[PDB]
Amino acid sequence: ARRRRAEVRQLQPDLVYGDVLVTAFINKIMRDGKKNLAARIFYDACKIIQEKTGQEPLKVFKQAVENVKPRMEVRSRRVGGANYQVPMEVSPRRQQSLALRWLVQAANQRPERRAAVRIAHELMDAAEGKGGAVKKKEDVERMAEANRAYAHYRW
Amino acid sequence: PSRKAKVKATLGEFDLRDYRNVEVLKRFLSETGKILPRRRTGLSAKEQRILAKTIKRARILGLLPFTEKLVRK
Amino acid sequence: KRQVASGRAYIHASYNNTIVTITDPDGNPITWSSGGVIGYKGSRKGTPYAAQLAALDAAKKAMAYGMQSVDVIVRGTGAGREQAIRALQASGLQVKSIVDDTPVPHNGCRPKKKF
RNA sequence: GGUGAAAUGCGCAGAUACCGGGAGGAACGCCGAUGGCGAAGGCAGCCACCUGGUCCACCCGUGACGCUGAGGCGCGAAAGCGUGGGGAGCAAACCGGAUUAGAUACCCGGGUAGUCCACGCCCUAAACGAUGCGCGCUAGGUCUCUGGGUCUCCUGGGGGCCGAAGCUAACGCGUUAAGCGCGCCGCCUGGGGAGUACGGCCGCAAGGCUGAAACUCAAAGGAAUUGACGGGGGCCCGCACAAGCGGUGGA
Ligand SMILES: [Mg+2]
Ligand SMILES: [Mg+2]
Ligand SMILES: [Mg+2]
Ligand SMILES: [Mg+2]
Ligand SMILES: [Mg+2]
Ligand SMILES: [Mg+2]
Ligand SMILES: [Mg+2]
Ligand SMILES: [Mg+2]
Ligand SMILES: [Mg+2]
Ligand SMILES: [Mg+2]
Ligand SMILES: [Mg+2]
Ligand SMILES: [Mg+2]
Ligand SMILES: [Mg+2]
Ligand SMILES: [Mg+2]
Ligand SMILES: [Mg+2]
Ligand SMILES: [Mg+2]
Ligand SMILES: [Mg+2]
Ligand SMILES: [Mg+2]
Repeated sequence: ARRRRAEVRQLQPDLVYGDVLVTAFINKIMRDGKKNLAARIFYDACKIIQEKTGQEPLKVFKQAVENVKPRMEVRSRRVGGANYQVPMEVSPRRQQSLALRWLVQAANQRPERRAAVRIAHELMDAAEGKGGAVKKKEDVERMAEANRAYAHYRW
Repeated sequence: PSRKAKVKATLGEFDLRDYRNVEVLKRFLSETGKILPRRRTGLSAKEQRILAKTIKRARILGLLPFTEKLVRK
Repeated sequence: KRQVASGRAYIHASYNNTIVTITDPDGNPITWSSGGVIGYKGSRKGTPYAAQLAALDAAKKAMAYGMQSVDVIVRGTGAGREQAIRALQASGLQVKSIVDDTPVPHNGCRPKKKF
């Protein structure tokens, strides 16, 4: 930007369930546009989750997101002679990305052999409080606090 | 605008040379013992060159304070 | 040691540090603390989060002697000057009155080069 | 404590911060103003005393007594010397620490001279409005300090800003003249060499005053214009950076 803020990309609401969040996740799985893969990657994680902890797979998603959504972050900056890592609060949408971003990024860092599997587990494991998902969330609220020493240079 | 009220109107008449008139000469200091900036007082070009060697008089005779400390108020 | 109801809070805010010595209605050093006692080593010490910290660890040694009320005094304009002032209303201590009394010549000593 | 960050430094013989008392030196916060005064350097905490200049009023007095001044005489910031006091704080030289390629510096922690008083020297300055000194004449407008009056306004003396006429290379001056004229003074006469040398003169000394030439160069300069440029600012834009996706660099 430098002429105004972007309007943010108005996605197709999910074809099956209907959540616009479900969309952005599927794309956020997807690599190289190969979207009919990541749709299956998703809709097999709902076969596993509806059948391993028998409730609504959709509800766990909503929760597996709230639980990785950070609330403070290090919006770094500089004075004139050296630069300070700096605490900053977070936007509504900025959550929703880093949420899904990290949910994936963990699932690939998971050790299992299968695709929709390392989503299924890192979807329960997110909506518990463990797994690599939430670890990082609580890690840049931890570098929000163990670095609170300069919350006067915050913007 | 600092448009409260200058101390020239908030009084009947008086003399600028009667050092111990301390009822009046308290309203020509601040929340420090500092002689009020000519804009606050509203005194003439003569007048606050007089009221200058006045509260410098009525200080040595203890009556009017040299400085204060500060009320957060 | 002893117990004291009313006591008065001294705050000395420099730039390389911020110092809180708390006392009794005379001015007698009950407990004192600055940022450099909290664990801060160099330029670390002057931060407004150090001033918030001294006015904790000093106000904590002072409830140790059962502190009830405080009046505050502050000496200077310095980093996190009022950040400690707040750090005392926020520690669990009635803040009576709050006063500033900065060393103010009437022009006696030629300051160093570095004015 | 100190800095960009840090160490020299001070503190477990008790520092800092903190209360009460005490000594000692140096300056004078707010009023302090684009304000005052003075010939100039220069002068502000408060009191009295010994004094200088100056403006306003009534136009009462002598009756041209007036202007300027070569040389002479006196005053002259700061540092600097001399004898004797004084020494808090600041602080050349100097002692350390840090930065940097190196740092005899910029930054930090100490430090003698010295700044302070005296009494005699020194007598220079970007001593500057860079405009020597008096008088007469030439639209005004606002502001500000200070006087007098029949104080809605009139009229004296100051300090500022904008502008007539006119001057000026241009900038800018502009009834505080760099405008229009009279008197007298000192001063200039191309840049470098050079504020040196020679000589005299002054001072205890550091040095000052007066002040050249040989030779060498076609310049040295003054304002002003369009640009370029800044570790100068003000305001916009590019996937320029950030927010995101994927790679090279390795194989
Ligand atoms: Mg004392
Ligand atoms: Mg002068
Ligand atoms: Mg007559
Ligand atoms: Mg006659
Ligand atoms: Mg003469
Ligand atoms: Mg001298
Ligand atoms: Mg001596
Ligand atoms: Mg030094
Ligand atoms: Mg001497
Ligand atoms: Mg002398
Ligand atoms: Mg002299
Ligand atoms: Mg000379
Ligand atoms: Mg002259
Ligand atoms: Mg005038
Ligand atoms: Mg003209
Ligand atoms: Mg003009
Ligand atoms: Mg020649
Ligand atoms: Mg990028």
